[PDB]
Amino acid sequence: MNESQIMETIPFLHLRKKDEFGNW
Amino acid sequence: MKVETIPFLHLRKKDEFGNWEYSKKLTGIYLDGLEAAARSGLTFQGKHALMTGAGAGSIGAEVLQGLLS
Repeated sequence: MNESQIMETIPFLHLRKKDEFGNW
Repeated sequence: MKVETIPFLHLRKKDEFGNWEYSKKLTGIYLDGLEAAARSGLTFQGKHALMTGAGAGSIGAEVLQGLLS
């Protein structure tokens, strides 16, 4: 909801899934 | 290394990873004018605007009267 206040690797080839907040 | 809420009406900004995340900075600067409007109003003097879809009884219809005032 607010990443701004709060705050190895990624494949090259990866799948994704959707968040409650439709995010891949 | 406090309860908070989201403003029903907020702007956003894009992350490095093109994400539209809630930006209080903007949501503020907007909502502020949005309030300033409800108070002392808001002028469009001198402005020219084109509007399509301003049918009778539509959102456009209202926005029209807006700019017309």
